Amino acid sequence: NEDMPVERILEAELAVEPKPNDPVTNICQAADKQLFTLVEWAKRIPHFSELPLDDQVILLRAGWNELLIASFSHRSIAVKDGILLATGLHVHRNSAHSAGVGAIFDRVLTELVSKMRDMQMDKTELGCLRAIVLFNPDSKGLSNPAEVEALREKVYASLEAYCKHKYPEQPGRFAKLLLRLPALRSIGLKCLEHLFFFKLIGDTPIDTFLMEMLEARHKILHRLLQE
Amino acid sequence: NEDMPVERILEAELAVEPKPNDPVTNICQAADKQLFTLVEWAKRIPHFSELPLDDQVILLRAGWNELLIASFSHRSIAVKDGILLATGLHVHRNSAHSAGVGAIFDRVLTELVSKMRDMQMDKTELGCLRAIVLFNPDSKGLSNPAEVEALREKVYASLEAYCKHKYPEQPGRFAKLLLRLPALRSIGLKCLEHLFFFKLIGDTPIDTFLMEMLEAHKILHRLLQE
Amino acid sequence: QGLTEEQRMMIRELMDAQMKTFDTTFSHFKNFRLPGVREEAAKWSQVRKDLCSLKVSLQLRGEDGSVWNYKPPADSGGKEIFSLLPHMADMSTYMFKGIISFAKVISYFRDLPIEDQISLLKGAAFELCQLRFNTVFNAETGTWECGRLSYCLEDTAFQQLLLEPMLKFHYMLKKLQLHEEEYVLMQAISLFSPDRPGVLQHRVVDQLQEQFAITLKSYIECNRPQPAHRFLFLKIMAMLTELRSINAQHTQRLLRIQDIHPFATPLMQELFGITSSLTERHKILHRLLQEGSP
Amino acid sequence: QGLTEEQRMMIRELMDAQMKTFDTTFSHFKNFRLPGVREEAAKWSQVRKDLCSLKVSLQLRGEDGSVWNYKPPADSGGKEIFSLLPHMADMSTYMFKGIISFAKVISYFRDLPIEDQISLLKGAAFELCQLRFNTVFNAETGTWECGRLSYCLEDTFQQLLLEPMLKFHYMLKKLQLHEEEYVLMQAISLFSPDRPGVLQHRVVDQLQEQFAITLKSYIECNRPQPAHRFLFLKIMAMLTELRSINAQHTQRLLRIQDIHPFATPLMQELFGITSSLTERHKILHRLLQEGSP
Ligand SMILES: [Mg+2]
Ligand SMILES: [Mg+2]
Repeated sequence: NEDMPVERILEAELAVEPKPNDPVTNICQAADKQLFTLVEWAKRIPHFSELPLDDQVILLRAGWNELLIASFSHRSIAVKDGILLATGLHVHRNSAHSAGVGAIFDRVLTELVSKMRDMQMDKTELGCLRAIVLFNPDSKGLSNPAEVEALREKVYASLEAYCKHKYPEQPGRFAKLLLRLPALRSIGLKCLEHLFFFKLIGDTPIDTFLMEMLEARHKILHRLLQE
Repeated sequence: NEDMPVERILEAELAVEPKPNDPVTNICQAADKQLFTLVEWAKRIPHFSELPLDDQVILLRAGWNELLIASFSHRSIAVKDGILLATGLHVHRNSAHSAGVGAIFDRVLTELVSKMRDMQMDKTELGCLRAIVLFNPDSKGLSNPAEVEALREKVYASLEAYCKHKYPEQPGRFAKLLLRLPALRSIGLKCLEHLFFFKLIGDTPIDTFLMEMLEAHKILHRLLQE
Repeated sequence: QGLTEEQRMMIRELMDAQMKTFDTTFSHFKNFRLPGVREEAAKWSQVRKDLCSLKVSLQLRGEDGSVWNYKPPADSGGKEIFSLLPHMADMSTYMFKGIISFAKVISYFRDLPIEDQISLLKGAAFELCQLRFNTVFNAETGTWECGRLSYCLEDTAFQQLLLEPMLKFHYMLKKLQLHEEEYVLMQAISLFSPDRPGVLQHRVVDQLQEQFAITLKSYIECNRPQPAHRFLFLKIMAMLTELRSINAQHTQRLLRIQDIHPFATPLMQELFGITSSLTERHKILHRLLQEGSP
Repeated sequence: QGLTEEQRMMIRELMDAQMKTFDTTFSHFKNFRLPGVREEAAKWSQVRKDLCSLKVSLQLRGEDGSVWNYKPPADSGGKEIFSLLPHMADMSTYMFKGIISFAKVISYFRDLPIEDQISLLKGAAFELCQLRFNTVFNAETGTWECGRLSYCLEDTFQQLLLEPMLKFHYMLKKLQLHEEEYVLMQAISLFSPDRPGVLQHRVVDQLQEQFAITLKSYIECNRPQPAHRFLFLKIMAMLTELRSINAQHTQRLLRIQDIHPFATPLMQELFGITSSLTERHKILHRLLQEGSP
């Protein structure tokens, strides 16, 4: 309903964007750059801030990868072929396979980019999906998953009403939107496997925030939420 | 001591017995004859009778054959070979083996009669041992075993004092008297095994009181009512 | 009920396949192995972590009512915690074989190229297996009642064994009180998954998956009380989402165990790729997908 | 410690015999088999009766700390009551062997003719087995804790005492006897002159009397008094009931064997299942000599 206002999620999306030099480094820097933005976007989602701080920390640490992935996957609609980073950087197939991340690249294109493109997914829908991903009650260490759950299904309800209102010609658009979650999860895990492998070597100049997200106090994330 | 007088048991034993054919029949009418006698004797024991009548009939139904066996085994002491009965009958080896009860006969002979012979067991001690057998508290169906154990223990103490006093020369006589209980038990078993077997066949006397003992009441029950 | 003819056709089909390929009494689970009557050390600690939380008592009833009850050993320092692995392997293989039969019976799966069948089955085996196990899982007593067999979870003092995503998954899936149709629909969704590594007919698989998802959504919409069960689809989707994590982590865990202690059946070795072309790489799987020889 | 030299010599010899020939951990009870993973019917009812009493669960360990636990089936299911019989047979055989060894080590028993050894062993085998089973018996949990193995009485409570054997075990355990007292009971019942085929009746009689007197003296010397004065009496009551139990068992096991063969050859010899003495007891006779390996 109007308790989790979909338009507020939309402007939460709009407030955080308007837009082989070791492509691995590039992706890491892009991610790090987008983690602070991810914190702000998080704080812009209704009720996320009136949760226990540590619960916010938990949700963000559990969802950050999937969230960023959804973000750039939706950004790469505009371009024909490849993946558009938040640093205005266009990563293509050849370098992705040359970087040893070709498979996950292709899977991201087909499962996310392609699907988001054909389905004509707008940004309030994307924001609702990412909000759903964010409010995951099954995360470890949650002081209380019940509120998180309520929020998740509020986003759910708002999104379903939104799809009913906006796309009456597409009766099964909502289910199709929700159907992306398992695919996104596998992609997220598979990206984590990489980030850990690339970090294990130390080949790539990883950055502070990303390193904090990859390690399991922590400092940074706990700071950016006090504001 | 005084709650279980040894002389009371002795007189219980004295007021009860001062003094073609077929042997199976004989042993039967003999046991039968000695059953009422046995009830009288039992009624002569201190505290046997303020007992719940049910517990009494249970005790008697449990120990009767051991009591009778011990009794005639002690009786046959006077006689040489063979076993003397309460009917004045003198059953011998050949007859017992011909009757099919030769084994148990030999067993009763060498395990009881001979042991009572050499050990020179008296009727006071016989009475006490039979009182021990009678007061068997580990008999199922009792309403209050406790009393039964207690009585058994009293008889035990009295008998031990009796043996220590009267027979100072032989320190281990009491234990030897108690040592006759497992022997008497296995014998009482083997006897019943013959009786049930003889009840089956029908060629032998029904005997009525003995019959009642060979079942799972009223005769015994009324005999105790006086 | 309240669906189009094609949707009810899908449901009837899935129900038929489940019915024909899922022995819930486990009467044909026979001849299974029973438990007998530097980096090495660190990884060893890892595998130990893996097994410590997943200990179960093995209850086995007999024809006459006799029940043999196995209890696992407390953790020491060697094989003593790898005692159920052969049995677990046999059970897993039986279940997998059942899953393959299930996939075969369905027409849509049967119309797909053999390579895509291989890929889809590879990607969804453990998931479908887990779902079916949730079908016979008893949340009340914490036991998997597999007809004659029963796998009861071992105590520790419950709230701390939900720190294992699999057990928590079974409890949370069993709390949902699903109908058979919903279970088999979940199985259909996870089975027909386009994101699976070696799929070629991505189009068809995608169309099918979306159709099954919409069929499920509509089934919840029409065959359950209106506002009591509106977020049910959301919870089911969350389940299908965590199922992925479970699958990946189970794969790597099984890998870590097999690495220091081989135990896994050839079919398991194939379903998790333990040593190309798809058919030579999965000769057993591939053989099972062709019929017959009965 | 008020005994003569010969008396404490007996006790020492007996304690040593027990210690050597009784394995309380049952570590050498191996290779045993386990339960599967008109008038005829009139007998069937009786044997049924015989069995639904002694229902015990077979708990088995371990040494990884695993516990295989077997629970017997409900009655019928006919023939499903004979599931523990083979295992019980192997167990009985192992116990009987231990008892035989116990008889061999003892000097007095060794000085008897082999025939009297056979007769005595036959007569007191089961009794000795029960006395040796009572020491590992737990009265609280109703369990025979045979080291690794455990045999636990299954519930229905007061109706467990209506079976003379269980009642025997509880009653005997309640006396809280010492090891000396146990081995002396074993000595008394082993050296029973009233056994069927005893030729050296007199010697056996003498030995038994000496053992009984020794036990009595032990009771009056190493127990408080008068706290344990009727102790010898209760013990003699146990040796008395043990006869009834011996016979009752024998006949019962016969009635089970008749319709369902399970007894080991040793049990067959000991209990007369299927003339001369040694010929009839080849295995026993053979165990009473030394030595092939
Ligand atoms: Mg290259
Ligand atoms: Mg003749």
